[PDB]
Amino acid sequence: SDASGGIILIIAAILAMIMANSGATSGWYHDFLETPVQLRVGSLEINKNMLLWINDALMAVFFLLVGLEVKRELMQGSLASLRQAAFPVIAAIGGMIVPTLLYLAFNYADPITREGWAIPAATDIAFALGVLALLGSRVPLALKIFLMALAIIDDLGAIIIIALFYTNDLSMASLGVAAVAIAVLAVLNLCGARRTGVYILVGVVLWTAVLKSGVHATLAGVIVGFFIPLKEKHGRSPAKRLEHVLHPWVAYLILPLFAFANAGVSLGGVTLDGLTSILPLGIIAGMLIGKPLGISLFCWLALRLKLAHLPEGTTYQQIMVVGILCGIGFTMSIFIASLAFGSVDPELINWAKLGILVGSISSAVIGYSWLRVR
Amino acid sequence: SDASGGIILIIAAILAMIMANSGATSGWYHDFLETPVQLRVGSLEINKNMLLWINDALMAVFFLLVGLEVKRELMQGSLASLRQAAFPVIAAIGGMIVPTLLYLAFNYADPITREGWAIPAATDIAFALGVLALLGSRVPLALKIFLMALAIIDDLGAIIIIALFYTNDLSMASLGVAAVAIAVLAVLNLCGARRTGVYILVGVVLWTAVLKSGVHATLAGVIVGFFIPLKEKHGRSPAKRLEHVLHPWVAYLILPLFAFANAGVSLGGVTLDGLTSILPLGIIAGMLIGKPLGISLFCWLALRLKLAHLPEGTTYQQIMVVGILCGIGFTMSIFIASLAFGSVDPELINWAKLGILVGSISSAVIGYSWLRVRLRPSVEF
Repeated sequence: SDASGGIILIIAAILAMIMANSGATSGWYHDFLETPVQLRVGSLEINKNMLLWINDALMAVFFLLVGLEVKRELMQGSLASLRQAAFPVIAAIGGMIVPTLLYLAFNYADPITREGWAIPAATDIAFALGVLALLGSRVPLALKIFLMALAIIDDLGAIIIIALFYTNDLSMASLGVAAVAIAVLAVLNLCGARRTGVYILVGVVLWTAVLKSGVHATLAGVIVGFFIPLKEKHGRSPAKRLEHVLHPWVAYLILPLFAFANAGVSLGGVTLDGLTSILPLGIIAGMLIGKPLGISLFCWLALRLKLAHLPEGTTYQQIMVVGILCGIGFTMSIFIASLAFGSVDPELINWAKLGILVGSISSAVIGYSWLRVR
Repeated sequence: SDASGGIILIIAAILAMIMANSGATSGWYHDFLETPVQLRVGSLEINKNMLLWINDALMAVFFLLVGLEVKRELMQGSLASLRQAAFPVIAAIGGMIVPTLLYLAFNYADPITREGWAIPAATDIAFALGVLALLGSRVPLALKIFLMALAIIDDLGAIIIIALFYTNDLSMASLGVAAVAIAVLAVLNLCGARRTGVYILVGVVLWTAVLKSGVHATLAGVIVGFFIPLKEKHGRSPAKRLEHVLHPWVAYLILPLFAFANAGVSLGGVTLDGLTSILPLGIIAGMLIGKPLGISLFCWLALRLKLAHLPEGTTYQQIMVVGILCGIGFTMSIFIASLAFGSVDPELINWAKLGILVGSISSAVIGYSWLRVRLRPSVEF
């Protein structure tokens, strides 16, 4: 059903552009998005934008799904054996190094915009598999597995690194409750409980605990995902089931809603044709050249260094085209930018949005054409 | 599994007495329970206690289940055919008039305390089916059906009436969003979507909408339940499945938690032996005498007026004892009181807590004893 998810996501995003551009609505849009939301429990005060609660919740859910999927892969999929997994793993850590270094060389010594290094290293899984299904039955399953693997390794990678990078903000209290929640998840797993709702509840406790950090509130859902039992011991599996239940939500609701909230950027406000500012052009360079070159190069080096490829997908032609398709960070990149530029500046977020819009919509159209003939 | 639900409920409530009495903890308990919680969306300012967000959530869920159940009954159970349902229904509207009138005649003309009329008219379904399950295989299923139907008709009844009674507080915006949400549930049913999470979501939107009224945020879950598709048309059913998923939660988590939060009352603070104040004794009389007499009398009158009884349960002996067992309002009576007195007084709530604690723990024990000697004994050899 990843065909309809793509079109509903693109309808949502385009509708968001229309929302944030046309004058009659583009005021309501922003006054809604930038509206202060704050909760007070006695002396406890948490305050964020509408956009920050929306983002933290939606990405919590999304990365709950990603957690489930990456576990499934790590134990029962393309990421289980050290043999099969080598090719996507190498293709990923090479598909992040090149985009980052091509954006950092393009962003030499700017302590503000340095921090957005993990922006080109994103890949909107939904939009990648969204354009990949537009080709239809001509598309092999090794390809869809490979791409859906790359997206996750890279995105979870970026989230993890950025999580380890900004720690200056988390209180000892929140860290304590976080630790005890994660502990409860662990003990609950090793004592083996089928009932998945409990894992979700404890999970929400963890989320609430680490709420003052978008990357940690996101990483919460991943922790929860990792800690839901997989084994078919029950006769049925709870993680597989929950993933199955999630997939249509996060595809028809969560992602299109996030896109509707975070992909809107004003062009009717300002569109200076000089998209050469180090964020737009550094990002575009990091995505349109960084992704395919990284993937392809590290795949040459992969093949040389004894490590073979994923069966019946032409390694020279199709793999590199997928490498281009990874150059559409669309939604995921928007989030990363909304993590690296949310606290620093309202206008760096928008030029990043523009830069990744250009870098995404182009690489999806460009990547499409080189693939419709293969 | 209502045998372990009962004991976990009583362990919860007893632990709540312990919590609310011993000096070393009963302060933390109250500063936790009365802690202000408020949410601000630009100009939107919504504030309650800990206890009110807790109560509204828990009762929303509980009555989501109750809604599902009362629907299933209303179309496929003992409330479906106008024939069968006659006996429980008649047994109910009398088991509510008598408690109320026994409490209002005992609370004549005190505008503060009048409003707590529907307090004896409650029955803690979990506690009743809890004590009833202590008697074991001696207990016929017609009896548990009967009681679980009585509790529901009386409680949903009181919640409906009380919902109609206080309307003064609802802003027009909240009612607008409410109505449009309800309408979404309707159209969603009539276009038939098996996916049940959607109904739940729109339900939450409705809940948030009417949140400034515990009775309406409670009745919201009942609306949601009433609007989830029932037919086995899918091959499977969404309502039955959901209800089945709820049954453990609402019995192991929701109810015991609610008890732990709302059943705690101080005795080591004050226990003036004169529980003769019109609330304690009014409620006591409304539950201990109002419930059994109402049920039994309306059942005499039911049997006379052509309307028979539910099969193989001794209508004279057991029905009336179930009538007493309806007289344990514990958890539900606490909620109704916490609705009728919360805004007006924090100490009328506590004397109601006392009065219904007395009225409950007495009729539970009294009702037990007249029932252990009306069941036929499972012999062993």
